Amino acid sequence: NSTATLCLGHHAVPNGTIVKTITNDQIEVTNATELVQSSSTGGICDSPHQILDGENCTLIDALLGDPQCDGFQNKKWDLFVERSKAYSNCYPYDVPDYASLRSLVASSGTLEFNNESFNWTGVTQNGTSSACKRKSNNSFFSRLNWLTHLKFKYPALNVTMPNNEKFDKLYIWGVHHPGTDNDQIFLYAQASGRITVSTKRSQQTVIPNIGSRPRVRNIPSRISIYWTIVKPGDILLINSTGNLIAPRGYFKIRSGKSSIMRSDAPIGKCNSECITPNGSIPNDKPFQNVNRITYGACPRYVKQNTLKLATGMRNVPEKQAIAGFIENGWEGMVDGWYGFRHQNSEGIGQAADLKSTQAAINQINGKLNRLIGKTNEKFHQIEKEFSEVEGRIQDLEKYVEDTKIDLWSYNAELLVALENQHTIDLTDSEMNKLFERTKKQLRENAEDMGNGCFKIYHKCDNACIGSIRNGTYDHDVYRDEALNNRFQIK
Amino acid sequence: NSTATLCLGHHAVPNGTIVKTITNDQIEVTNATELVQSSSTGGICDSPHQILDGENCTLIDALLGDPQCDGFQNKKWDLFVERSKAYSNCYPYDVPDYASLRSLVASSGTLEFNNESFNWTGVTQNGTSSACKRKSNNSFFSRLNWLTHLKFKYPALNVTMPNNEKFDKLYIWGVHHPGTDNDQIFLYAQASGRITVSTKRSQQTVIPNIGSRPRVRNIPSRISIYWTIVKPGDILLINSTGNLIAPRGYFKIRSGKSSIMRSDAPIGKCNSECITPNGSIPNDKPFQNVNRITYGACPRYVKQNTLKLATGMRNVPEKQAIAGFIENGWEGMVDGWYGFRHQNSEGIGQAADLKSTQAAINQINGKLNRLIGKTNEKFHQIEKEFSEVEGRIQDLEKYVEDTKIDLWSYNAELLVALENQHTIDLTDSEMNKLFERTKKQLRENAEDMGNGCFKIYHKCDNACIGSIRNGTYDHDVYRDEALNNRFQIK
Amino acid sequence: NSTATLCLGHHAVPNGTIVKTITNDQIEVTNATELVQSSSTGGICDSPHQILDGENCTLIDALLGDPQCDGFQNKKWDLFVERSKAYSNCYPYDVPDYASLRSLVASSGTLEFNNESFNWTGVTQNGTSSACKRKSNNSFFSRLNWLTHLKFKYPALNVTMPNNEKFDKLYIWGVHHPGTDNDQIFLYAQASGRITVSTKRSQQTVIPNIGSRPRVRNIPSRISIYWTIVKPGDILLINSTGNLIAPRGYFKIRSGKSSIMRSDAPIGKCNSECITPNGSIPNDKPFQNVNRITYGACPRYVKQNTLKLATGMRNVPEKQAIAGFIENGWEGMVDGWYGFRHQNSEGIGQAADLKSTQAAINQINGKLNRLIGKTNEKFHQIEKEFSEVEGRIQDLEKYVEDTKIDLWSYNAELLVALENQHTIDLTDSEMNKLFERTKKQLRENAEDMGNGCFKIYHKCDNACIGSIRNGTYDHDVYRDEALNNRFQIK
Ligand SMILES: *[C@@H]1O[C@H](CO)[C@@H](O[C@@H]2O[C@H](CO)[C@@H](O[C@H]3O[C@H](CO)[C@@H](O)[C@H](O)[C@@H]3O)[C@H](O)[C@H]2NC(C)=O)[C@H](O)[C@H]1NC(C)=O
Ligand SMILES: *[C@@H]1O[C@H](CO)[C@@H](O[C@@H]2O[C@H](CO)[C@@H](O[C@H]3O[C@H](CO)[C@@H](O)[C@H](O)[C@@H]3O)[C@H](O)[C@H]2NC(C)=O)[C@H](O)[C@H]1NC(C)=O
Ligand SMILES: *[C@@H]1O[C@H](CO)[C@@H](O[C@@H]2O[C@H](CO)[C@@H](O[C@H]3O[C@H](CO)[C@@H](O)[C@H](O)[C@@H]3O)[C@H](O)[C@H]2NC(C)=O)[C@H](O)[C@H]1NC(C)=O
Ligand SMILES: *[C@@H]1O[C@H](CO)[C@@H](O[C@@H]2O[C@H](CO)[C@@H](O)[C@H](O)[C@H]2NC(C)=O)[C@H](O)[C@H]1NC(C)=O
Ligand SMILES: *[C@@H]1O[C@H](CO)[C@@H](O[C@@H]2O[C@H](CO)[C@@H](O)[C@H](O)[C@H]2NC(C)=O)[C@H](O)[C@H]1NC(C)=O
Ligand SMILES: *[C@@H]1O[C@H](CO)[C@@H](O[C@@H]2O[C@H](CO)[C@@H](O)[C@H](O)[C@H]2NC(C)=O)[C@H](O)[C@H]1NC(C)=O
Ligand SMILES: CC(=O)N[C@H]1[C@H]([C@H](O)[C@H](O)CO)O[C@@](O)(C(=O)O)C[C@@H]1O
Ligand SMILES: CC(=O)N[C@H]1[C@H]([C@H](O)[C@H](O)CO)O[C@@](O)(C(=O)O)C[C@@H]1O
Ligand SMILES: CC(=O)N[C@H]1[C@H]([C@H](O)[C@H](O)CO)O[C@@](O)(C(=O)O)C[C@@H]1O
Ligand SMILES: *[C@@H]1O[C@H](CO)[C@@H](O)[C@H](O)[C@H]1NC(C)=O
Ligand SMILES: *[C@@H]1O[C@H](CO)[C@@H](O)[C@H](O)[C@H]1NC(C)=O
Ligand SMILES: *[C@@H]1O[C@H](CO)[C@@H](O)[C@H](O)[C@H]1NC(C)=O
Ligand SMILES: *[C@@H]1O[C@H](CO)[C@@H](O)[C@H](O)[C@H]1NC(C)=O
Ligand SMILES: *[C@@H]1O[C@H](CO)[C@@H](O)[C@H](O)[C@H]1NC(C)=O
Ligand SMILES: *[C@@H]1O[C@H](CO)[C@@H](O)[C@H](O)[C@H]1NC(C)=O
Ligand SMILES: *[C@@H]1O[C@H](CO)[C@@H](O)[C@H](O)[C@H]1NC(C)=O
Ligand SMILES: *[C@@H]1O[C@H](CO)[C@@H](O)[C@H](O)[C@H]1NC(C)=O
Ligand SMILES: *[C@@H]1O[C@H](CO)[C@@H](O)[C@H](O)[C@H]1NC(C)=O
Ligand SMILES: *[C@@H]1O[C@H](CO)[C@@H](O)[C@H](O)[C@H]1NC(C)=O
Ligand SMILES: *[C@@H]1O[C@H](CO)[C@@H](O)[C@H](O)[C@H]1NC(C)=O
Ligand SMILES: *[C@@H]1O[C@H](CO)[C@@H](O)[C@H](O)[C@H]1NC(C)=O
Ligand SMILES: *[C@@H]1O[C@H](CO)[C@@H](O)[C@H](O)[C@H]1NC(C)=O
Ligand SMILES: *[C@@H]1O[C@H](CO)[C@@H](O)[C@H](O)[C@H]1NC(C)=O
Ligand SMILES: *[C@@H]1O[C@H](CO)[C@@H](O)[C@H](O)[C@H]1NC(C)=O
Ligand SMILES: *[C@H]1O[C@H](CO)[C@@H](O)[C@H](O)[C@H]1NC(C)=O
Ligand SMILES: *[C@H]1O[C@H](CO)[C@@H](O)[C@H](O)[C@H]1NC(C)=O
Ligand SMILES: *[C@H]1O[C@H](CO)[C@@H](O)[C@H](O)[C@H]1NC(C)=O
Repeated sequence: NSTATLCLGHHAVPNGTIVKTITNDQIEVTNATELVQSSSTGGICDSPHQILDGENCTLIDALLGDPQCDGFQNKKWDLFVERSKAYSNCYPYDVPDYASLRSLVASSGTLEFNNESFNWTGVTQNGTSSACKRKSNNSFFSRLNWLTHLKFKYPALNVTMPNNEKFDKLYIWGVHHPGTDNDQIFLYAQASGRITVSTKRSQQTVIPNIGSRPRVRNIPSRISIYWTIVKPGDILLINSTGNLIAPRGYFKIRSGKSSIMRSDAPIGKCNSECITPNGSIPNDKPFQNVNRITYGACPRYVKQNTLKLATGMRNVPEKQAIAGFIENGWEGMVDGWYGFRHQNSEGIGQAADLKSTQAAINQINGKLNRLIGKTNEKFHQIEKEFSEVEGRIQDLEKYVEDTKIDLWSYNAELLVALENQHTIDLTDSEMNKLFERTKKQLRENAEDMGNGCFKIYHKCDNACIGSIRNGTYDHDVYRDEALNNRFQIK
Repeated sequence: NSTATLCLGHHAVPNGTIVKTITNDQIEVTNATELVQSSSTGGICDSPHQILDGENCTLIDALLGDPQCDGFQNKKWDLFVERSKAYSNCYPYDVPDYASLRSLVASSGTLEFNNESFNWTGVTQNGTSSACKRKSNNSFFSRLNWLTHLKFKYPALNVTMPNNEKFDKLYIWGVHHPGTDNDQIFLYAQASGRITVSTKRSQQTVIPNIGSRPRVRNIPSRISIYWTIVKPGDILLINSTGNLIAPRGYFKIRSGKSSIMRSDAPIGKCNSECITPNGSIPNDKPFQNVNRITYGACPRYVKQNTLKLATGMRNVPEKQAIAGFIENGWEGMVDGWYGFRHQNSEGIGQAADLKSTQAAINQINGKLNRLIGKTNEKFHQIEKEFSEVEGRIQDLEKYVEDTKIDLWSYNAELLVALENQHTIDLTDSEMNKLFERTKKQLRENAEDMGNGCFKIYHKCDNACIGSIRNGTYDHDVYRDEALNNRFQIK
Repeated sequence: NSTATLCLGHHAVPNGTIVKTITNDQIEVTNATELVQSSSTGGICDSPHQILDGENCTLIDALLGDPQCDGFQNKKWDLFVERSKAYSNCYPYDVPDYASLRSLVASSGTLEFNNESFNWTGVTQNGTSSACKRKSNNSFFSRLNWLTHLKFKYPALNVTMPNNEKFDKLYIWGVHHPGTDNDQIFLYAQASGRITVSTKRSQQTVIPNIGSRPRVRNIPSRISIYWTIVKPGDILLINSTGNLIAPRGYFKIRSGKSSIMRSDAPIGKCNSECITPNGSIPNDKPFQNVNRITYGACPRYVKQNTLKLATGMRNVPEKQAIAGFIENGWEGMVDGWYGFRHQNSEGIGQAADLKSTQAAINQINGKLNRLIGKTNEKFHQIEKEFSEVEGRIQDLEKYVEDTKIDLWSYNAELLVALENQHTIDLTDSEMNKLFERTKKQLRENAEDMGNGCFKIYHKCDNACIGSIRNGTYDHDVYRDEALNNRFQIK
């Protein structure tokens, strides 16, 4: 009696969460949020990127014009999606440096094709095959022109096509490798010889090679596919005596943000910025462990499957006389993070301190604002999965990606530890600041009891306590009473 | 009266600057410095690196010996500068893997060439062309030897050149692809056949291919360029029946720090360690946003166009009775960063505290010393801009560089935030330390007024105040007076 | 007299060590530990990885079956070690893209070979050479079959081998380039023609090229080596009229963690997880400066040759009346890190504080636990040293590795500075916490003397001092005595 107690404290919750800081591998805090995205819907959203589902067609099949890919003519995409079920159903072919032609067409993002009138005087055009049926008739790749002899003559071709446009032209062409010498004569009326396709700045010479390969869709022959880009002011020149699978025109070649992805995920009617082979994923979080292959505004790939960011202070159980924050949280404090408990003539009371609570909350919201909803866009990259063994180039592609992921995984680990340490520090600091400013108000009218509470040595009723909480307490009013109570022989 | 006031404080400035810390996206400090270099002079300084301006010549034109490049013979460089205006003016040629030959010669850093006496018995040497004029006469690449028939015979060449030196030899040679069968016979007196250039450890076979290409400087033929490196103790062997553009000797191949850069920046008479395509840039700062392409001791390329490093404390306006540092800076404090203000019998005074001021300044200068003027040198790297579409290899080169820049940009962002937080912390700490040590000196002779000031409960004249500032105040001298004043019923 | 002194302090050592923090380039602490591994034993331990020492054989020589490599047949490895002394001693050969075949076999980790019965009707099998002696007889590569004419006929080969297995088959084969037209006829009875090796998904055509190369072990001819991987359900088809160096079967191709390393280090009977070309190195430390080439659970390569992690507090000399921690350490404090010194009626004493000491030690041990003995495994990577000049691909391989090392070296530098700052902070904090809690116990019975000591204003014998140290001091017992002593006119 003749005194009061005023304790400073902070909240605690019954269901806290464990995070990592620089000081502690495990510390329980009142709340945290997940920074690694680990699930996908399992579908690729068809918005807001332009998606082209290849269905049974690879990009290269759609480029050459396999009959089952006729519906793709002239289409564009942000992301071309190639399915594992895709298969070729025309004349058997290969592309030396297939991966590069696939990449450059994918990045260009368009199959726009402009027909041109090549002068094929002296040969038969439009060769077809039972291996490439279009609406039940023998046919061929839509964008290619199989030239054969005319009246058992195949005169030497020396054919030109100038580029008088303001843009580049991509030409796709081929060399036919017949199964037998019989086929060579039947088709071209003479022995095979080289093909040379040239411009002012480039030349490619290819040798047709007669011979049986293992039959594919019953065909032992092959076509090998080549490409040439022709600049404005340059000229395509084609020089051949046979075996030429000629271009019917050129593809536009564009630059932009298009790419290609291998995925079996279904395409859905929905909207998501970040695409992975597993499906679209939300991009609120800064990191993700779903797939290293991404397109769009995506979280960065890391190895961790969880990284928890503290969003509240240390969670400290309440010890079973009122008491302050020293080794003690207040589970009953539910309208603030920090506050006051008092005992005086009028009872025992609690009040939240708004300023300290808001100071902590604002700083935590600040770091969430830097980390949440801030992903950056990436588009065409490098391949990261491989179906064939290749050696040196693939070794480098894999090492580049491994290197990158380990460096990001490190950054993520350090960032979360540093941020969590800072959160513990800033929330501890708001408690300490509140205690110190209360101490300063009280001057010589109170003593520190060592448990986060002051013994106030004068009668201090509810309004008096309120004056301390509100920062309007006038210590001079009570000093005489308090000094007498403090410094009395007992 | 019978008392004095002593306030602890810190300076403030009218023109502060905004920086970023871990706690605050924006906090005003008294001063900061820029860590991202964003401008260039626009010229490449000719010192201290040895610069070779290619003018109208590419490195490869200078290597082969295009007549307009004769002035480059045998020159060395640290940095070869290739101009966008550069053009070839000799026989039209291509180099399979041009980029690699360009790179290896660039990195070697020398065009030193040693003539050798090949045994070309039975052929005519020194073929020339109107397409390659030297001083108005028909000529040819200086370092190459166009062999043609002698008396309508071209006997099979089987020619040797041993390397009996202690160093490697770089041989440059070529294959002529004539426009027509008429030219083939006119030049070599027989049908074309393969060329084989070999050593004990390597072999290259190349097939001349007759045919018209689009005319370049009125020439429908082409030369294709190849290279062979011959080790000490090995032997070059050249085997041909025509179409051989022979070497006249070898290039020295060196190892060191040389490179090549594409730039149109003028070369100036000045001295700068760091070269970019935009010109030389100062290298005081740790980061730069001028160009990802660099040579020499250069700041690291980042995406940010500014990163401000705090070089002073938080800048806090002065509130409109003297008062201390609590929510309050002192704009009138101009000879120190921290200090004392007092009110006593003799007036109101101010003095700077040297120790605390110097402690902060020394620590800030320390971090400037780690960050300023400490760039590291890089020399030949990878190419980072491309004039042609290529696919896989280029995709990887671009991804490697993008990856690197994003990781450095992250490091830069975190470093500056961490350093700035530390600067705010260390400057706040010097203020708090000064307050605490003053508190300790005063013992029971003063009370904390809560605004960064002490109420000293005894007469404390100028010399008394000085004794506190100087750390020589003897509290026992005044304790009796002070205790009487403090603990008095009023 | 009628008073006592109680000082709070921390230990100091005569032999401290210099570390780097964020605040200080150099600060002496009581102890530190090295985080960069800089030495090796100089031997490669034969455990726990399966080591295969190539001795005089390269992997490719062991693959083809050079007689000196017969002992390697069918062996497996985790790490194949190639020696600089290794040399070929059979028919001279080259491998276009040698580096890739070396890499893919190295990564597969097995030389397991299954013989198959090819139908070589109409030719002579098992050609041998004096250039490839096996037990003093003319012989040839064990895994290859040199086919020559039979009765001066070499009928066109068109030979099949289906893959009816559940795994992939690696075929190694070759093309013989004879020195002269005489050898061509002597061996194959007709002019040279192309070789085509194909599957349903691939084709390779190679042209034998007759001509003398510089003699190697007295042989001017060459064999060029090729490879083909055949999938389950696919078929190998070989088509040739001569010059075929045929496969005798296939290699198993596996996937796993195998690699290859160039080293001259001796192999020892010992156990070490981390292998470098310099020898095995311990992997307790997180970083190493021994070699960028590593295999196994290894520290990460950095440029620094030392990084010292503080494992104790700031080391502060003792100043030459007892005194506390303010600018002063206690070299005589050897059974604790923090403690108490007192002066009372019964003498001058010292005692360690266990709690504070253990708190610091536990946190330091925690960070050691994150950093020590926690390396991660890497296996087959990219090559990092090169014996030949190559240009573009090598430039990229080198730049990737340089980039990686600089980023890790940065991470290491920042990590150690941050950790050391945290250690200084946490150890400083334990001292400050101990002082503050002692202050709180003492209430109004003591004053802070400003040197880390309290003047206790009552008789405080050994048991009284112990009660303070033990946290059981009851300030109310002594308050009357203390207040009288404190507030007395003198
Ligand atoms: C070189 O050898 C090849 C493999 O032995 C061979 O290919 C095979 O040819 C046979 C016979 O033409 C094909 O068998 C087909 O036989 C009947 C004929 O009416 C067809 O109706 C069937 O569809 C049946 O498949 C094989 O399919 C074929 N095998 C492979 C792997 O392609 C070549 O013919 C040989 N080349 C030469 C020039 O002789
Ligand atoms: C294959 O076709 C080529 C393109 O049509 C052709 O090249 C062209 O040849 C003509 C005629 O020689 C050149 O025209 C030149 O005509 C007069 C002749 O006196 C010259 O004075 C002029 O300079 C004029 O240019 C073209 O310049 C040339 N076109 C190109 C694109 O190179 C080849 O000649 C043909 N090849 C064969 C073997 O017939
Ligand atoms: C093309 O030129 C080559 C280099 O001059 C040449 O190779 C050289 O051939 C000679 C003679 O055969 C070899 O000399 C050998 O002479 C005696 C003959 O009994 C041997 O016992 C010795 O071992 C001695 O070496 C050279 O070794 C050889 N030089 C090289 C560098 O390989 C070719 O023969 C020529 N090719 C043609 C088709 O003529
Ligand atoms: C490229 O075109 C030229 C010109 O048409 C071809 O040259 C003719 O080839 C025929 C058939 O081999 C010869 O009989 C003529 O004598 C050639 N004409 C001229 C004007 O030289 C040439 O063969 C073609 N080249 C290729 C590789 O197909
Ligand atoms: C490499 O040089 C050898 C030796 O000079 C050439 O071989 C001669 O070639 C001529 C012309 O074709 C033949 O008539 C001779 O019979 C060959 N001589 C010998 C000793 O074999 C060979 O042709 C050259 N090779 C190449 C690819 O040019
Ligand atoms: C691949 O094998 C086929 C079939 O055996 C070869 O074709 C024969 O080649 C001979 C010799 O040149 C000719 O006389 C026959 O007329 C061909 N037979 C048939 C059925 O066409 C062919 O030459 C081989 N190809 C290669 C590149 O070696
Ligand atoms: C362009 C052309 O001639 N196409 C014809 C081919 C080829 O002559 C041979 O297949 C070449 O080997 O033969 C067919 O029987 C076929 O297989 O469909 C009919 C087709 O019209
Ligand atoms: C080495 C040689 O023979 N050079 C001569 C060439 C070539 O014979 C043809 O250009 C080959 O196509 O012809 C010229 O008229 C020329 O164009 O300058 C004269 C020159 O001396
Ligand atoms: C497969 C074969 O025929 N091997 C024979 C070779 C070759 O005929 C020529 O070396 C080819 O140039 O010649 C030998 O004298 C030799 O050099 O060892 C004997 C050997 O049995
Ligand atoms: C925990 O923190 C997150 C992020 O600020 C917030 O959205 C959520 O409401 C909080 N949860 C609780 C139970 O307070
Ligand atoms: C793709 O091919 C499969 C298998 O032939 C067929 O059943 C399916 O209808 C095809 N899909 C499309 C879209 O053409
Ligand atoms: C096609 O090329 C031939 C060359 O043999 C030429 O003579 C003819 O005029 C060209 N045809 C047309 C329609 O221009
Ligand atoms: C995504 O697909 C990859 C590759 O197939 C797989 O490893 C991973 O488990 C998948 N992740 C999720 C969340 O579906
Ligand atoms: C605000 O201050 C006044 C001072 O008279 C005090 O009585 C009142 O209770 C305070 N309000 C609160 C909500 O604490
Ligand atoms: C601000 O800081 C920089 C770096 O220390 C210093 O060079 C400059 O003089 C300072 N400017 C002012 C106005 O104090
Ligand atoms: C480069 O070529 C241009 C265009 O022909 C010419 O005007 C200029 O003088 C040349 N410069 C040099 C240095 O030869
Ligand atoms: C040049 O080579 C021929 C080979 O046909 C040789 O006979 C002659 O001696 C050589 N000439 C000289 C000058 O050594
Ligand atoms: C430097 O040149 C690059 C590439 O042309 C350009 O993007 C950039 O704006 C330039 N920077 C400056 C400061 O001139
Ligand atoms: C230094 O200390 C003495 C103590 O007598 C004091 O009087 C003097 O004013 C002090 N000097 C300064 C510059 O404060
Ligand atoms: C120093 O620290 C290391 C790592 O904790 C420890 O192993 C060693 O015993 C310590 N050395 C001394 C002299 O205390
Ligand atoms: C390797 O070759 C050298 C040199 O001929 C020989 O002395 C040594 O015994 C060989 N070693 C083995 C293991 O065969
Ligand atoms: C080998 O191939 C020939 C083709 O000429 C074939 O006729 C023969 O039956 C085959 N031999 C065996 C043993 O199967
Ligand atoms: C390891 O070997 C490398 C490469 O030869 C050498 O540079 C380095 O000094 C070696 N390090 C040690 C500790 O032996
Ligand atoms: C523990 O506390 C008791 C309190 O009576 C004290 O007397 C004793 O000396 C303390 N023990 C130590 C080791 O300080
Ligand atoms: C094929 O070419 C012929 C010329 O022989 C042309 O009339 C026809 O329209 C072409 N068919 C196409 C492009 O589908
Ligand atoms: C060209 O070669 C001839 C030999 O026919 C020689 O005499 C002359 O000096 C050479 N000219 C050069 C290298 O400029
Ligand atoms: C070589 O082939 C013959 C068939 O001519 C066979 O009998 C013999 O066993 C073979 N020798 C080997 C595989 O060592």
